[PDB]
Amino acid sequence: AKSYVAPYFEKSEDETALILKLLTYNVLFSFLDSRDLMTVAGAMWRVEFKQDDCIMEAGQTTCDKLYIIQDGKADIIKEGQKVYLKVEGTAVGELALMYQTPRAATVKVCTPELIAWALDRDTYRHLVMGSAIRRRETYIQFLTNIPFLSGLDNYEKLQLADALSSDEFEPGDYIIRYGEEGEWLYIILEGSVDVVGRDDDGNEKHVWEFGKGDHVGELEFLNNHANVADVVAKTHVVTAKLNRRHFEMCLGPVIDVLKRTSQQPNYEYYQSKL
Ligand SMILES: Nc1ncnc2c1ncn2[C@@H]1O[C@@H]2COP(=O)(O)O[C@H]2[C@H]1O
Ligand SMILES: O=c1[nH]cnc2c1ncn2[C@@H]1O[C@H](CO)[C@@H](O)[C@H]1O
Repeated sequence: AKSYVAPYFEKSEDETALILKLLTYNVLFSFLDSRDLMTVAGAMWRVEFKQDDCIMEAGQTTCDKLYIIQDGKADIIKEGQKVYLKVEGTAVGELALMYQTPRAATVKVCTPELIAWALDRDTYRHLVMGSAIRRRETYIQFLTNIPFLSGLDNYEKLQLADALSSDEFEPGDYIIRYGEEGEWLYIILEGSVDVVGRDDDGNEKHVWEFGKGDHVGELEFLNNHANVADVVAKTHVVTAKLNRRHFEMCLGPVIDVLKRTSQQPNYEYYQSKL
């Protein structure tokens, strides 16, 4: 991990800046610092495809690159059926580079053009991958039991795991602080928490108690406002958190469920804050 020298491929400073924006939202790069992000972007090169081009084909064994889509879209096709639609900013060909397997599916361009940014297997495995498989596999056992994640398919739960990181809190620790910017959605894996808002007069007000499998922090993501309450650990608590920049990338399919949840009777407090 230390002595690996990535290739550098010629590109303009505009292309590098465009790449960095992509790496910012795609979860494969969630935990890279500035320098490794700069080096990963140096190690990438632009490719182009036409409609119906197969960027890769199920069962192939030369698998020495993944791609990050800048523009256009691609179908993911297993056993002849389209199973998944890959859109701008997402990755294709990452599974074979992570698990050293043949391509799990055909990837076929379904827009007139597709522009994507390619990355070789060695630079990914060495600079990017890190503990992604250990991280995926530690979280997935929990994730399949989180109720609001039921609308994420299996591929999407493992993708969310690429962007999660965990924390331990002690009784009385502030996980979320009232009036500050919401930056993390927390999934509770062990313990209990209190939601503490304020009334009109500004007094502390107990709102709700949440536990294992619950989620907090997403209200400020949905409707772009300051934290409406504290969230305080009642017990020794353990959480996985998702950064705001990965919110839509990872939770797109259950966003409508989070909005439904925010109109339930236990968000009456939050309801009257507008
Ligand atoms: N269920 C799936 N959902 C979304 N994308 C998939 C799925 N299966 C395969 N793919 C994508 O298709 C790619 C085909 O090659 P890879 O297996 O290297 O990496 C794969 C993923 O990028
Ligand atoms: O009325 C509420 N009911 C239930 N949970 C709430 C309510 N208001 C806020 N939170 C929780 O506390 C976080 C900090 O603002 C919110 O993002 C939400 O998860």
